[PDB]
Amino acid sequence: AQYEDGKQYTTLEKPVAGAPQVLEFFSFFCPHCYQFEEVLHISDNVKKKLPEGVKMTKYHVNFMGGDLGKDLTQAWAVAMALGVEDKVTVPLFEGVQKTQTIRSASDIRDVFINAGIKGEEYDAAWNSFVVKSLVAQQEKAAADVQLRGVPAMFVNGKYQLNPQGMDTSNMDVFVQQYADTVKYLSEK
Ligand SMILES: Cc1cc(Oc2ccc(CC(=O)N3CCOCC3)cc2)ccc1C#N
Repeated sequence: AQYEDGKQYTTLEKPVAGAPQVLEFFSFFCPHCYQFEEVLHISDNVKKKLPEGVKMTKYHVNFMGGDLGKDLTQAWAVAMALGVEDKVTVPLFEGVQKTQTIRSASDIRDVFINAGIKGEEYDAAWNSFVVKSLVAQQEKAAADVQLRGVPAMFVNGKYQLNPQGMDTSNMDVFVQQYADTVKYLSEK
């Protein structure tokens, strides 16, 4: 077969029922995740190869960065609750990994203020039980797959992308192989 278990993807031994159709995990501390966002735009290119309106879900993880890692999972919940993911993803990645200006929850909040989220609006969300629920959802989804590494993408709770088994001499070719694999898996 052109697509083979163990090559472009692996099959979960314990599939996860009722999972999101396309589920990505990342950390703002994760170096390949930085590439996946700013250099490769993996999520956008996957979406462009899937049918219109299909659910893509993207969740932050706790297991990198200690205290701040957990603050970032909560901030991602705020971003999802307010719908401002596209406004804060790049400045959070660059503040953690490029300028290293994010050292505290207050620095995370500054990114949202600078992106135009009002202070009262950010603080109300940060402390909301709706956001507590979104944090729990992010934790539960990672726990469902005993997630120990990012970037990770899961398709229908059954298949895990294997980018290590793709060619990376050409960055566009890699993105295309990755997106085409998600499409193939989604059609299984
Ligand atoms: C073109 C390109 C390809 C890449 O392939 C990748 C190689 C490995 C991973 C997995 C990984 O790192 N994990 C998962 C579990 O273990 C802990 C961390 C992801 C992508 C990476 C970067 C770039 C660029 N630019």
